[PDB]
Amino acid sequence: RTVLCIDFMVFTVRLLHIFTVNKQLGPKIVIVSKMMKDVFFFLFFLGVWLVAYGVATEGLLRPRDSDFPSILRRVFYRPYLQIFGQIPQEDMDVALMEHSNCSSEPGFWAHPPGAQAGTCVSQYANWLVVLLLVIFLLVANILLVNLLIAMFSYTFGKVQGN
Amino acid sequence: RTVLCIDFMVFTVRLLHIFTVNKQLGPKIVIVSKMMKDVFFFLFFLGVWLVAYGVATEGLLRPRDSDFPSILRRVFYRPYLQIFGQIPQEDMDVALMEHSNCSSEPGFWAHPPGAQAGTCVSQYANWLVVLLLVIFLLVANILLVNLLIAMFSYTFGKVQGN
Repeated sequence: RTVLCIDFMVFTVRLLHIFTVNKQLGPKIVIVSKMMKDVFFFLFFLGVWLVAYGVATEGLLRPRDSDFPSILRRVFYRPYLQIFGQIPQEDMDVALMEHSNCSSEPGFWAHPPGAQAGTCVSQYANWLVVLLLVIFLLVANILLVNLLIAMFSYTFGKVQGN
Repeated sequence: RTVLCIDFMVFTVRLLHIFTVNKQLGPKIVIVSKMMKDVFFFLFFLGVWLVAYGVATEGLLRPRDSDFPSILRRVFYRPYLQIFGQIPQEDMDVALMEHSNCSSEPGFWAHPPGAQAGTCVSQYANWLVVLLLVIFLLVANILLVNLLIAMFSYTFGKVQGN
């Protein structure tokens, strides 16, 4: 079943190959393949920034459910969804959490209500976590996206006639 | 009543036709009609991608409320709203659901809290569902939208003087 599901996609994306003959869609379908270098540059920059920000935030929060899939999720998947308006403030800001003694280690700890956000996080430098969120939003949602728009415009104008 | 409601819209969009005489709005109203080819290319690409992604995700999740309107909703309408920041993670990620035996078929199943998300979904390859969501967001929210922006800029610059 799983294989066939993916197989369906591979069939559907062949419709484009069918419509290259069309006099209106085809000249645009052939330009779409010229944007892959810009897409790859965007992916490289976004991956570097995601690694840096996610590892820094995971180190600052110190969740007590440090399973490997959970670490990968909170390092890559959760910051990735913030580019699309999914910002779980209650899972990163201790001012929005309930302060309680959830661990025997010294310090102050809070309980985030998220299911995969760790059962207990540290309150030490949470202002730095908030500042990192602000900088991440600025760099990713504003700078990288508009830069990719500019690169797409330049490439489209360059490769139209060819 | 229903007809008249739609009728109201058909009247209101005639205000533009009234203001073509104006020396400021008119030259832009006549350029707006030149972007329909770009809009149609965007719609074609988005429709192909929506069909592929929605059918793949519906096949992977295997909801137990497989009514035809529900299938159409979860295949077209729900992925469409994710382009505008409406991402129901709790209805697609089994890590955010409650694991329970909601079906007699062999395997593991989870209960999504959504009202039209199916009463029971499969846990088999949910990582593939999450990866498909990531790829869908990348392709639709980032690539198609910025490509349409580039095409609009090119067309506007080309048809301004004419």
